[PDB]
Amino acid sequence: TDGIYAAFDTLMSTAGVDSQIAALAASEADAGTLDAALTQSLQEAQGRWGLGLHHLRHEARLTDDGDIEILTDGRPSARVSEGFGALAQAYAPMQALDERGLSQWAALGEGYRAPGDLPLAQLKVLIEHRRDFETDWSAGRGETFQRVWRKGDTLFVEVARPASAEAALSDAAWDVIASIKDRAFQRELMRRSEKDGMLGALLGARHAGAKANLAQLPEAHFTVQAFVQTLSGAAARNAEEYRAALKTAAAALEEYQGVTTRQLSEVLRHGLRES
Amino acid sequence: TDGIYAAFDTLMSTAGVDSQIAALAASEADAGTLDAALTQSLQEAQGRWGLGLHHLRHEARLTDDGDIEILTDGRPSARVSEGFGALAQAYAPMQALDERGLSQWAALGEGYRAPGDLPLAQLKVLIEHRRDFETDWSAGRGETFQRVWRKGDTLFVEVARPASAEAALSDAAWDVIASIKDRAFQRELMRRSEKDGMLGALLGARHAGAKANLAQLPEAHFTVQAFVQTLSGAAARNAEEYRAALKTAAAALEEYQGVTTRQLSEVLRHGLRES
Repeated sequence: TDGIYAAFDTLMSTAGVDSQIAALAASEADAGTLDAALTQSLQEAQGRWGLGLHHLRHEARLTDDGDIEILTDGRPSARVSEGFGALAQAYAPMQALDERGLSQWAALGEGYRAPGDLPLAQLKVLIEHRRDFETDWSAGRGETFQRVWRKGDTLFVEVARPASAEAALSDAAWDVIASIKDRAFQRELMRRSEKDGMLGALLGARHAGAKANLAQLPEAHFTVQAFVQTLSGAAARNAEEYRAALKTAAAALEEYQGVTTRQLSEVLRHGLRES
Repeated sequence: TDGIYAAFDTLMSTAGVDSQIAALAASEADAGTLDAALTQSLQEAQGRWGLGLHHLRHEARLTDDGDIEILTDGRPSARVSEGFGALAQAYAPMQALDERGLSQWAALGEGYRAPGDLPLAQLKVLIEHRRDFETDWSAGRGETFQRVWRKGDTLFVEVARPASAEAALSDAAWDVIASIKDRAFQRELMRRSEKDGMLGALLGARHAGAKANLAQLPEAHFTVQAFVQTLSGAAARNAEEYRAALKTAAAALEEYQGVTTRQLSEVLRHGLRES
């Protein structure tokens, strides 16, 4: 229960979010301020994780016993103390991914959902008109996927590059593995993988070296998959602003997948005896 | 029971003995020729494997049934078709290795044998005049050890740096695994290692892209631990030559460790795809 703010910060980090809940709390921020930050973080994380739940309202808040409560549409879904896997299980029945790992739910709920591979001439007509609208997924520049919707005064541009948690973890672990120099430690990891796989060898070495059960990785369940760029006012009705926003969104995505993966690699060294 | 020749040659490989027990029967030389070539190669390998059995006659000869027999001092030891491992199990009881992995057998035995800290001046006396002599091990540059003995018209200089075969396999396996950039292949190896371990996953993606194999890695049992340099005739009574033989030995230990580790590494990338 003393790890709950830090566990949360750490869950937000998998999405490139710097929530700073443990810090906020230790500075004696009031509860309203902590709850507003829990919620803004969770919402930002939801735009990156690619679970496909733009149609739900996401909230989080402190409880008296020191826990953090995660809500969807004002209903409790999980508490941070139940663990990161549990939070993933609570979201799973709300999700509907296709085989590309893209959410099949709409973002709007009420409105028109256009084909994602429309002519720009036609998408321009949708963007310049007042009504809310929404576009379905399609491929996009740089081996991405993209869609867009508008809710009132804001245009939401989503770019995704799906990846499973497990695959993104394997990559960070590989990078750690590939850089070990101590020959004795190398030989230890070879043996361990006999029974445990390469992952598993690395994870067992962190626990053994730290002489404790280290905090489970929220990266086993969550990872950066997408970025949502936002536009407002006149710009949210301008087709060239939209096109510029797609490149922005794609560039930010690449950046988040880059540092979050490097940050997982550095955390994975925690506890390693190396030498 | 056919290609027992290819194994031998492959086994000689691990000691950088580039025998040709395949191309010598390909050109159809006689039972005596081959035997000469078989036993020569074996002796040469014993120079480098570092099993510390200088005090035995080592021999290999064709058997009636088209096999290859390894004998030690007249008593058969094992047969090639019986497999790399079984050779090492036969040598095991013949050995006696100290706390550093240096042999505890004298090379001559019935030759008094001088301390490894002999002053050169004194060693020089032994060399130039007169008879058989042996030195116990003593440290040398580069974490090596060294000793020297003469028997009859031939003087032997051994530079040795012990290391487990399995240690040297691990080391080479690691360098390969650390050289892989492809993420798909990396995720492949990881997943593959969940049942098969890091070795195996590597070997396994080898029967895939190599179609076949490189014989139960003889490197799994034998590696370069040493190099013997030899002098004969006048030079074997010259101290200035001895000194140069020591340097040669020392440099060759390095050279043969490199040319064999490369090989093992290329074997280890024998069936994988980096493209």
